[PDB]
Amino acid sequence: SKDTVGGWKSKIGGMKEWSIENDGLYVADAESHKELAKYFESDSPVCVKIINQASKK
Amino acid sequence: AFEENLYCDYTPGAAKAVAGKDVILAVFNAAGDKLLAVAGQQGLTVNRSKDSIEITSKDTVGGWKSKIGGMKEWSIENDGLYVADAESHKELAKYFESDSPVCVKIINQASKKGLFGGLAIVADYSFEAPFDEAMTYSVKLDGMGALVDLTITEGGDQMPG
Amino acid sequence: AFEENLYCDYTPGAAKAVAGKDVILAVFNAAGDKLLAVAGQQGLTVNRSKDSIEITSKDTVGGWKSKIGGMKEWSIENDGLYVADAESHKELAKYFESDSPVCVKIINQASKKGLFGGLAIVADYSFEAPFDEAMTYSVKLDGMGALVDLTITEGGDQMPG
Amino acid sequence: AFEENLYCDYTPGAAKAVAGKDVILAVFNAAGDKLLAVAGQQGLTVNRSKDSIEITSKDTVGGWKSKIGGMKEWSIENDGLYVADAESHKELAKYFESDSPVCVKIINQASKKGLFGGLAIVADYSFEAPFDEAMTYSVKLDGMGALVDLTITEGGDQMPG
Repeated sequence: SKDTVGGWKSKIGGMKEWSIENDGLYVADAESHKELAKYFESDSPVCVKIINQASKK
Repeated sequence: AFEENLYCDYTPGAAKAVAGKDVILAVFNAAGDKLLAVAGQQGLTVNRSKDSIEITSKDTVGGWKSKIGGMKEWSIENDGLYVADAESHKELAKYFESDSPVCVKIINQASKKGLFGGLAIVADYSFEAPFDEAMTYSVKLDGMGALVDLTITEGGDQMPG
Repeated sequence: AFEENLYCDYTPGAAKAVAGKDVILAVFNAAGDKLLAVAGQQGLTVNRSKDSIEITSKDTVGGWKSKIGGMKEWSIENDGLYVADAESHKELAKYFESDSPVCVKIINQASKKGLFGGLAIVADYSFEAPFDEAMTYSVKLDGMGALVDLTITEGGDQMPG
Repeated sequence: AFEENLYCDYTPGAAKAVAGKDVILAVFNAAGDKLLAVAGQQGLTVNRSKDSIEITSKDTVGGWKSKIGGMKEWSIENDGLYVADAESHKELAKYFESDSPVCVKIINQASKKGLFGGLAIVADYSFEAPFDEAMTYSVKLDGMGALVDLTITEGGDQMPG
């Protein structure tokens, strides 16, 4: 605004959003891909997670 | 160093270059009592830009349009290796989760001098996990206000401890 | 260089090529008494552009649209190695903070001639610090107006020192 | 800044432009001893209009209508970010509620020179609050009688504070 001084604009934080992208080899008979296809067809939300399989965290 | 430095000179007048590994980004914790170096940084970019306002009019002569300075802003992008157990990364996650404007500063480790410092918000915090190499992180912070330049300002030389 | 120079022509007719080592950007300090070159210059580009105004109408014939000249603008981009303790970089930082216009010029340090000069604003002042190589800097200057051409106008041969 | 100002000119003769951020609308508090700038202004326009009375008659020649000047009026519209606890906004709220004239003045804080002054009424005082941006206010003040143009008279150079 016209009240700010110092020559630098003022900003504040806003909303938040997130997304996950994953690419790899496709196995149509895999149960994971079958579940993903069922979720895509039925448009139901999917509970998803990212884990560290080595550090067990 | 001798033979009157006929072939090789040792006089320190400047460095003529600063190694990128000697310039790092440091953050202040929730209370700010400690300075934390971000774990496993590999790259750092500091952007500062100023808007230009065109004031050309029919009174302008010489065939060249007229411009003046305007508002200015800044942002910092830092990428590198990510370890979830690092204290600096935990503080960054805490800052991201709960708004919490953060105080960061760009410093020179070897020269023992601070370069820049200011308040910013964690605009972007992303990770990538390719299967052929290690997991990497990227972070982008936008400036809420003035980015104090410590090179031409006396003071600002605290280091991580 | 003899026997009528049947294979070795040494007659200087024209340079026919100007190496980038000799084209130097320089700026005037706050007082303007001493002009100094920017430390660690590595690359320089100068952009000068004009506008085209369309004046095509139903009167025009031949199937080709009609255009005329317009306004003018210019900018300078310079990238290189950043030395925070250099006087030129300190002056640039002071100009950027204090938003005062800066007098800049492009000269030929080898041919002992000047090329360009004028007033500008520091629209951008950014730095990059990769961990592999030395930390760098990039500066963009936008013209306030006329960028005089010293290659067609006499004078303008002052140089740093 | 030197070389006889061959290319970069620094002679102060005028401004040729005035930044909008340097123009401030301010109001006198209920007591009047303090001049307060309205908090968080972002836009401001001044309207001044004069009516025209047509006096065309059968003895008018030349095939052109004849008019004369008429009455005058003015209005000021301001807009910006709204904070309830701000002193200026509190004063505006009391002025709107009490239904009393407000002493307003428009100044150029860059040159420390007043531009306009007058007595107004708070005709409109509205607020907006979208869920993506910050809450904003817009005020419109109609003119009570004359509006003194401070640019063509002495005095009226009291900055807020």
